[PDB]
Amino acid sequence: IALDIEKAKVIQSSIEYTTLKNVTSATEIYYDPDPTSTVIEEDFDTVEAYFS
Amino acid sequence: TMKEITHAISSAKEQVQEIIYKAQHNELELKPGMTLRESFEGEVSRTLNDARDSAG
Amino acid sequence: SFRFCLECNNMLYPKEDKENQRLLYSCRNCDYTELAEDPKVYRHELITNIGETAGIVDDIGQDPTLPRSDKECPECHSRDCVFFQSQQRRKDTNMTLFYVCLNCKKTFRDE
Ligand SMILES: [Zn+2]
Ligand SMILES: [Zn+2]
Repeated sequence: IALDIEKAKVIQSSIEYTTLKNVTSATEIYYDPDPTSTVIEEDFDTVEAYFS
Repeated sequence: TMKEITHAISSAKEQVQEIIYKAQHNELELKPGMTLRESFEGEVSRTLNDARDSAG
Repeated sequence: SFRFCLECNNMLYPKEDKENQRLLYSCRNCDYTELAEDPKVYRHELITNIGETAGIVDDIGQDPTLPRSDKECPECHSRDCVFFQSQQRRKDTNMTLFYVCLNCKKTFRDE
C-alpha cells in the first residue's frame, strides 16, 4: 500500500471520521398526514415510485 | 545589478498580482488542510520571500 | 418569516387538528387560530449563503475609500464601477468580488 497511491487513498478514506452532519446540507420538517402519499410535488414522484 | 534587482522585484510583484487575480476568479488551487485564504496567503508569502532571496 | 396573532400580537405556534388532519397556527394566550398555507413547518440550513450579497446599500458609491474599477455594467453599461469582496467574513469565505455600478447599483461578479 505504501507504494500505491490508490490503496493509500482508500485507507485514508476508511480511517477519517465522517458523520451525517458532514454531508447533510439542510434539514426540514413538514406536515404530511398521508403515509402513502405526500404534499410536496417535488418529492411526490420519488415517493410514489418507491410505493409502487 | 540594481536593474537586475528591480526587474526581479517587479517580476515577483507581477506574479503576486496574477495569484490575486486567480484567487479572485476561483481559479486558485487549494493546498490540502488549508482554506482558500490560507493557501493564498502562503503562496504570496513564499513568492515574496523568494523575491527577496533572489535580489539578495 | 413567521406570523403573529392579529388581535393578541403574540407568536402563533403550529398545531395539528386530529379530527381534521390539517395544520393550523394557534396562539397560546388566546383562542385565535388560522389555517396554515405551507407545509414547511421548520427549516434549518447546515450550509448557508445569506449575508454574502445582501450587504448592499444604495449610497455605497459615496464611499471614497472604496476602489473604483472599469468593469462593464450589464444593466447601465457605465464606464465607472465600485467593487468589493464578500461582506460575510467567515474563515472559509471565498474572495469573489461584487461590482456595483453608480446608476443601477446591480451586484454582479466576473465569474
Ligand atoms: Zn394571543
Ligand atoms: Zn449605471
